[PDB]
Amino acid sequence: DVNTLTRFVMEEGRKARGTGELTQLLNSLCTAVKAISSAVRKAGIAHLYGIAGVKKLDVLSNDLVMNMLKSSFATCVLVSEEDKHAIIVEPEKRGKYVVCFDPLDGSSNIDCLVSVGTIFGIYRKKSTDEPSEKDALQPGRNLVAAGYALYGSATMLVLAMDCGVNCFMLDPAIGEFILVDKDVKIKKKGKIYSLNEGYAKDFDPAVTEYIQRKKFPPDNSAPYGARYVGSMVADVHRTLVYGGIFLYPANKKSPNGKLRLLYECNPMAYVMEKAGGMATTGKEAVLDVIPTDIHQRAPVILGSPDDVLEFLKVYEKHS
Amino acid sequence: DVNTLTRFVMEEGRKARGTGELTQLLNSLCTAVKAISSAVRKAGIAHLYGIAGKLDVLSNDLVMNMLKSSFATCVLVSEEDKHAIIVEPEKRGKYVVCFDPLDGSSNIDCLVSVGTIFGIYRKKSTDEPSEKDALQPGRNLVAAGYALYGSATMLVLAMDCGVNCFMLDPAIGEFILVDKDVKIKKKGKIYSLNEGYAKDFDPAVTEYIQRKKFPPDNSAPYGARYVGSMVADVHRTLVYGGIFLYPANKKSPNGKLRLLYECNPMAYVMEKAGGMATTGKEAVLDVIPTDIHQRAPVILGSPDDVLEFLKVYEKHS
Amino acid sequence: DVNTLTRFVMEEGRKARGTGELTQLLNSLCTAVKAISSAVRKAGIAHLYGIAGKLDVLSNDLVMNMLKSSFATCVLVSEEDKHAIIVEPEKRGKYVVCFDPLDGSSNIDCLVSVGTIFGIYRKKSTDEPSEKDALQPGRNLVAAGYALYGSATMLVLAMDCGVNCFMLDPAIGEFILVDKDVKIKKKGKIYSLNEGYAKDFDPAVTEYIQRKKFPPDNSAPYGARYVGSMVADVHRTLVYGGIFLYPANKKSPNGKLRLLYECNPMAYVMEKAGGMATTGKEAVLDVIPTDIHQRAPVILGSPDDVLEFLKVYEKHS
Amino acid sequence: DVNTLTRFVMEEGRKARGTGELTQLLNSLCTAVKAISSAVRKAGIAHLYGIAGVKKLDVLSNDLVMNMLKSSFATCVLVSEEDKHAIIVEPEKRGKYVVCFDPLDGSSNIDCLVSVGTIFGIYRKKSTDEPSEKDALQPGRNLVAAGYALYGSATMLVLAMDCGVNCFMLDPAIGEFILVDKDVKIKKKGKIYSLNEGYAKDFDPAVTEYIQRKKFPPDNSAPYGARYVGSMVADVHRTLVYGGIFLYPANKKSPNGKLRLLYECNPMAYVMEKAGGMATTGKEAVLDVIPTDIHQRAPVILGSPDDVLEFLKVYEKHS
Ligand SMILES: O=C(Nc1ncc(Br)s1)NS(=O)(=O)c1csc2ccccc12
Ligand SMILES: O=C(Nc1ncc(Br)s1)NS(=O)(=O)c1csc2ccccc12
Ligand SMILES: O=C(Nc1ncc(Br)s1)NS(=O)(=O)c1csc2ccccc12
Ligand SMILES: O=C(Nc1ncc(Br)s1)NS(=O)(=O)c1csc2ccccc12
Repeated sequence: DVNTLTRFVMEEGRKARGTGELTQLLNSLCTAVKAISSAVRKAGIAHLYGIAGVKKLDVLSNDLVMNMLKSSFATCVLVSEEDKHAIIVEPEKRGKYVVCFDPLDGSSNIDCLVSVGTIFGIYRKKSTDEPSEKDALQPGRNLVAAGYALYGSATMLVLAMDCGVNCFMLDPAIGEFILVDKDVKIKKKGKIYSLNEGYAKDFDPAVTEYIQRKKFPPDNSAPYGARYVGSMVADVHRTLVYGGIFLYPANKKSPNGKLRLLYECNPMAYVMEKAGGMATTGKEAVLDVIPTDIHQRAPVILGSPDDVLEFLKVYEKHS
Repeated sequence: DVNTLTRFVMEEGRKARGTGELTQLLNSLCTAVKAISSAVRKAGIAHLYGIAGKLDVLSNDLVMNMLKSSFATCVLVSEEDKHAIIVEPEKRGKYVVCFDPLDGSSNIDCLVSVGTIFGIYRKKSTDEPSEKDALQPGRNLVAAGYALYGSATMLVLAMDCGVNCFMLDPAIGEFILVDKDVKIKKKGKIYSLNEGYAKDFDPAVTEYIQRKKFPPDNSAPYGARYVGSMVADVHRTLVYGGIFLYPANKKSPNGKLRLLYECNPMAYVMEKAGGMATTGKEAVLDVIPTDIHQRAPVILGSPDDVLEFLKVYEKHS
Repeated sequence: DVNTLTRFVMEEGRKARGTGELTQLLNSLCTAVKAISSAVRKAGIAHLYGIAGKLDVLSNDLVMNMLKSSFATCVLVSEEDKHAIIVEPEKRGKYVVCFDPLDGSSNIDCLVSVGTIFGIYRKKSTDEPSEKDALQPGRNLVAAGYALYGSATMLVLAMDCGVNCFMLDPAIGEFILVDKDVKIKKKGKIYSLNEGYAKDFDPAVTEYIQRKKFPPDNSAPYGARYVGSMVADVHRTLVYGGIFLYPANKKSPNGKLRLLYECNPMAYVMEKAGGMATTGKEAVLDVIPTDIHQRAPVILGSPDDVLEFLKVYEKHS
Repeated sequence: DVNTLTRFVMEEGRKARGTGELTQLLNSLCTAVKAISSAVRKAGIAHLYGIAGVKKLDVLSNDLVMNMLKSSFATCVLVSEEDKHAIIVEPEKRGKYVVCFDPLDGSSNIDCLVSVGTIFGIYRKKSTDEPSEKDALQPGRNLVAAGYALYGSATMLVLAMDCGVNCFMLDPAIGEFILVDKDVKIKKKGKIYSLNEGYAKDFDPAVTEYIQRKKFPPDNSAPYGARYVGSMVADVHRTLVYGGIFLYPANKKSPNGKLRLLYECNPMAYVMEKAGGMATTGKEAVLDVIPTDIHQRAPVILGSPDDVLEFLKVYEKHS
């Protein structure tokens, strides 16, 4: 039987007898994602180039997510890559969830039409205090749902919850996210490694040795292939689909890495763990880091568990 | 003034007082590309999954049928077809087209960018049309380019007048001219290759990549990007500058990419944009092919980067 | 604040603390309507005409399959099906839906506006569901409305909270709330019927129409409009006011339009918008049906217009 | 073999060894029609209603046709329902054709989502004078091409030339007009009449009798059906497809009718004649009226020849 994202979530919600607020949030998020997809694919660009005689994509994407979530009546605190401070939803619109998101990840290189994406993580507000930026400082372990929209060769929404990870393809003919992969699990071990090797001169010695083993295996196994889109959503999604390992690790110049914990590392860590994968900073699971700043950075190494465990073996060798 | 692909080509064609055949070919190709884009973005996927109760093959059929019915072609070479396709006599025209209808589709399971690559030749021999008509060096190309099905769909068209970039507006199904007479940066800051073959690299590639990571002149190291889909990687090289490499390795001793419908079209785009494209030993466009699916090593991109690689290549004889 | 169909319905349902079954129903039907709109606008027609080398039946399949799989329905009555469809046991919910999946499609050859009409009832007994559950008077309707596939696609939804109009935005596949809690004009200036059947008119219809063309009170004559597709004509009546008639005559004592999935949903929309809908003898919503495909006369629209017609009808006993 | 509008016109042009200017014009007009269709179907309406936190359609349609034709390098004089004076294309953009068009016919009732359309008629400039409004004052007999786009349940472009009338369906998934009905001809006699009978009180006596014969045939044969969308392009297209008669006739209050000769009546008259139908004012062929004002009105009666002849017989009975 055919299934859609909204029908799927409604069915899960009715099973669990939830109030519907999470369903309202996710449906609102999906409307935003469809509007982002339409703009990213450049519908209406003819009008910008004078066919009859405004916002940058990252600003528009942020406004779409912000406005659809504010008006969902399901959220109270919103953290965006785009905004220095947490956004507090006005009282008459307040609901129970905190949402951290990157509305258009990878858009810095969108001039070359690289895949881009939207990343989100949804938390339940934990106290009855007046909503504040502190409501977003939860460890990823507290996530209620997380995932990403990938605006690639097609548009796909990957949604992770306690019930697992499910993948929905946007059918642009009808504007519906169609369930096409149910309860997906990552391969126990992959054959692809993904990181920016151009910065090898700055690598931590453990990263240098680990990548060297992928290219020059000590036994007679085949060396790993390399892929690095440079857009986190594309690279993580390939890691999910094909297995393997993705790294944006710490080094001496960047002791906490470069990617943002709240709306890049944690949601992808959560997707990976719900798919049977792993996500580490090198020192601990990404989902166990307790944040102190909504824009703080974190190292991240994630993907197939055998690959992440092997990296942890090499990392500990240099510790 | 706004411009579209078809209007651009008609205006160029009328200035040169051509017969119109190339315009008919390219307009037919653009129709196929729009249908490929629609399928790649999964329009109608709900019907496959039961709402009412093969992509590379479809892409090949769209290009083949649209090019056959244009009356502008006589010989068609596709990555999907073991032998050259000979257009039936009543539909025969003067052009030969080599193409990859959906380049990179082996990894489309992960929604990697994909694309269509094409190169267009005038039939040069007066013999009955056959597979040998597609065996001309890339230097003979009349037009070449690619459609990139990325975050948006863009058609890059290279001709003697230069390189022009057209964005597909899906709201109206029109390719809009957005970048005119494009030129690649003289030198870039990104290198692109599958470093997983580092064990098999010849010493020239090994040294060149080492120079990118550990620059001898204390300059900033290059960043690395490798999508693994040639159209995406080459299009980034065009837009941002830098260098793309797919050298030979033990699995691919004559290289991996196909000369006729991957290396030559991209090499032609690069050269028309003021860039370079070499096998290491010679310009890609000077290779005289003997087999329609033969492979070639390729290094291409910004001229200062390709020249720097060639200096390293010369150091190793 | 922007609003969409699914979000609007979820919010009403949560206020009323409903179980969610009606929302699952309406969301599934919306998915079907978007697939119907896409096919009606001929998306993909190039493939039927050979680029790579039924509509009313497809529409029925879309509605049937989305409602069956909604887990919200148990009995489905369609203009397309001789008997009621009984939803298979594991998929059963409490609602009965009568619908016309592509009303007006007999004239779709000329691209006349077409539409989907629906009315939703609660199951009548806890017995095994059967066709008898569809034999309720329109007064029992829980929700009703229509999608109009016109110059744009619009879904009109009537419930106890009133009538709301949602425009399909094809760029994102979302129904946008654009007209809230609509009320029809008290009196219009347009009458709508097939005057080609004047020879068969009941004398009251003849007299009423004469008053529209030759007003006794020296007011302006009404304009005439008759698309011949019920959804288009009824939607114009809602938006602009006036009167729509498909009345009984001596040859068709019960009219031509179907009571369960044409007249009742439109009468319910009309009454929720402050208009009226009569057979001439009684309110459409008060007819108790005995056959799921039975016909009904219908006169509907602005209250002053319908009351004026009813006064003429009473004049002729 | 599949055929599209642009491919069809290129092939006719190459056969006849034309210069290509008419093809550039028609291709430019097609681009405008696709943009009008997208706006008429309300693509992007979510943005007007606040999804992220402007012109009327008839104004936008006029700007689209005007700008695409100006920039086609194929035109010198443009007459539009929207503009009091003819537009004279600036010298650097001038071509040889004069175009009269109604960019969005029927839009007065678009609030109720009635079918609307674009009507066009194309003339060759006849004089060697500097271009002026006078170049648009040619009788419809001089038309080089004419037709219309109907934005109905689907979008269709009907194109009439000397080779006949051809119908192209817009496939929105790919933005191409697909040839679906070749060399179309109207029925010799139909069963539907089309006019606003609400104004019967003001009818010319000939119109009153003809309509009386349709509803009460003297031979007791079956009456005609009635249809009147009130949007000229919708009513005329149904007349072409199903046969019958469409009337917007003269009366004493409107002795020249109300529809406009240059960009409504002539193009529809030209399509009808190329399809083997008829189009009369009552007194003369629509295509033979020599206009003196670019916005002058004409009565029009058109459709199946046997139906138009019967109207003309009744019209003459009433001298
Ligand atoms: O949505 C609902 N209930 C509904 N009742 C009627 C309709 Br219709 S949906 N609950 S929830 O929003 O909390 C929710 C959405 S997924 C999920 C998974 C586990 C637990 C709860 C949830
Ligand atoms: O298209 C035409 N002629 C036309 N006449 C009327 C119309 Br309308 S198009 N010629 S061509 O096909 O050879 C062509 C297409 S780009 C280009 C660039 C250089 C030389 C020739 C060409
Ligand atoms: O949908 C729900 N409740 C929901 N809970 C959570 C989510 Br999320 S939706 N109830 S209902 O289906 O009966 C319904 C839909 S409109 C309407 C109007 C009046 C009464 C009931 C209804
Ligand atoms: O377009 C062309 N010639 C072309 N050359 C190359 C290409 Br490619 S098209 N001629 S025309 O514009 O005058 C034209 C368009 S339909 C038609 C019908 C009859 C006579 C002329 C025409």
